Amino acid sequence: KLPTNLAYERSIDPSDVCFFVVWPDDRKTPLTYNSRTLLGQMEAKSLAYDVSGQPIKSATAEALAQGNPHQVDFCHVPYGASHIECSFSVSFSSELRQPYKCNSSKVKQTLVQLVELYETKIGWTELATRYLMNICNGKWLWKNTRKAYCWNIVLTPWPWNGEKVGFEDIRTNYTSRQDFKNNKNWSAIVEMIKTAFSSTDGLAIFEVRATLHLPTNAMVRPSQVFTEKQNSRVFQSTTIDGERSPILGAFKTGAAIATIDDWYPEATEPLRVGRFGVHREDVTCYRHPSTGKDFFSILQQAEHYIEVLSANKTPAQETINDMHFLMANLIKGGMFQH
Amino acid sequence: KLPTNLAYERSIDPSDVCFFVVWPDDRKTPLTYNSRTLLGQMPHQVDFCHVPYGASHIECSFSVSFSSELRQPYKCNSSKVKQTLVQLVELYETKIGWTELATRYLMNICNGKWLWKNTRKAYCWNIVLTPWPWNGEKVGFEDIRTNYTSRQDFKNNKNWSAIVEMIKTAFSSTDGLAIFEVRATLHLPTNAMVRPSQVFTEKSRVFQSTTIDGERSPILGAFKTGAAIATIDDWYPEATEPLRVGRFGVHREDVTCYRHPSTGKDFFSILQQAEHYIEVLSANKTPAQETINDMHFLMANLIKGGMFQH
RNA sequence: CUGAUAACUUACAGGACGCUUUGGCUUCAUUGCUUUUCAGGUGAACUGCCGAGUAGGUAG
Repeated sequence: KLPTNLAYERSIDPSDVCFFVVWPDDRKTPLTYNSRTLLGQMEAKSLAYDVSGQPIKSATAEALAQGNPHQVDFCHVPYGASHIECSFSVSFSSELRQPYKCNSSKVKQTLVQLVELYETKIGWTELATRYLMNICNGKWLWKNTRKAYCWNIVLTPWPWNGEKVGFEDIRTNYTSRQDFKNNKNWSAIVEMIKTAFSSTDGLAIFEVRATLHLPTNAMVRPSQVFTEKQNSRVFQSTTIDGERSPILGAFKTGAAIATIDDWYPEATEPLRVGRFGVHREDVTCYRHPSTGKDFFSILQQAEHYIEVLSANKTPAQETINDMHFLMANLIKGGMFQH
Repeated sequence: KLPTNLAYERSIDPSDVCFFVVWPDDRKTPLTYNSRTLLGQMPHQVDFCHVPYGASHIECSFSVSFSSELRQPYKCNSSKVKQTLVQLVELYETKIGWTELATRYLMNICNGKWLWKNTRKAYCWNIVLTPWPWNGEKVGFEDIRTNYTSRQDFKNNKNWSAIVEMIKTAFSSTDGLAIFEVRATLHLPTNAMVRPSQVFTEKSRVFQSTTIDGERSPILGAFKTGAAIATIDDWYPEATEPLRVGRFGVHREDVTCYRHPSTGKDFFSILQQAEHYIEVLSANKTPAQETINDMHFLMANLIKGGMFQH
């Protein structure tokens, strides 16, 4: 197992989220940020605490009232704007059927068999309804939904032949899973992701457009550059009409529409689907190779999971919930080679 | 204690204080300032922002947002101090509720403390704040020089028992929110000096400005209007005045810092006495000398908090 | 107070004739940088007059 050259190409390909300001004239301009320098006070722990005593008289009372400057990128909604409009395009494809490189046709046919068995027995509706719920509730705006009056999402699917799928105010209406399952906006766009994951050479391109009603001079929070190492908080930016504008990133909004993993030892909230179920806030990673629930301890028993998908009936504790994680990692994956 | 990764996110999100000049015709124009650059014979830029002649009055507009981002820490690192702080917050909420901090945070929003020096040589200034979510009219205030002065003047019938709740139910309830749209009308005299916020100039009086309708207007800061409504701290050894709720309690105009770790009242001697302050809030009775005064500061600093690392 | 004391190496010069380096080529899988911020004109360079004046001059 793990045959020294095993790679997968991803199945969900998002794009950058371009911010626009729409005025009461119903005309659009690119949202522009600026780099302002501000005077903070010395509030860091280890400017007046070595470990963990008290320092010499270099941290005196007169020397802790010396305001330290930062130069940070500030972006806000301009005065007299109607609302903010955020646009990106996501594409669901069928690149999880066959591995990209396999090296040995004993584990290749195993993985193609395993995906076909998962397709037939417990279908794509679970992962489709989870992946599409993170697009249609404005999860890819990350923090711009906190302290916003109301935000609406209009998405244009393809191939489509009808009206634009529109989810109105997504705080009162579309809270839980059952709110999403109404007539013209669920039955027909969950199918076309099932027929884009299960059908060979399948494709489903959605163009998503969200309208944010923020308060007066409200702070807009885009994605920041890494700064391979004064200037902390430098925003990622691209040029629209000869004006630089903040972008929110391509890879950040892939890590938004793929926060679905709540199948991990206990359960609290969805994590980003990794191998070692890493949590960002609580810096400790769950699904560690000790507990034996990581992707590599699961995939080593892939040939076991076919024996359970023979006939009636597969139990929904560590067969369905672990295969969900297996398929959720094949959709993202590359590469398991070692 | 201090587990090498303990950051919080701010609860109170203020916005830029946009100036507008209103005329006798009842139309609003952006306020404009000139820049006198000196050109010595063979850059020194000095700005002046005065109210123009024949103007009826001035209008200052900003939007403040009370959120519920003080319950859970942003990055905790260890799950031993996590339940400590969360327990300490809910015990504080249970024993001595958010009414006091809510009042202290709303009093210096509803009396024009965020204008800083525009209240100086001002006849009258009226504040109209629109809260959200709300079901009625605009909560409007009268002349704030004679009417609203002490705590008891603010505690009138239809304008205090309804907007302290929605701040109390913001800090308590998970993903709780309260967005106040504040508009203040300054009745300044003929050619009165308006004092906005100035830029750093790392090395004389260049103003901080943004573009409205294609012309530059002064702004009165984004952080100069959050550092005004968070002038609460008067729980430091003796008592003089409301300070900025900092870690080491730094006074700005006077250069020294009261509440300094030699005294042992800063937000590191108090944060490391958490295990004590869960024991004290168990049963009757908590004294208002060195417990409630410390817990108030602890929570006042947890609202501003980030980032506590060492 | 020196292997001490003393010391002219110099004239002249033609490297030239000739030259094909060439054939072929897939770098490609996966990706959250984020948390928090006061730059500070003490009152102070005024009030008039002439001028059609966002021009230009003037007294105190």
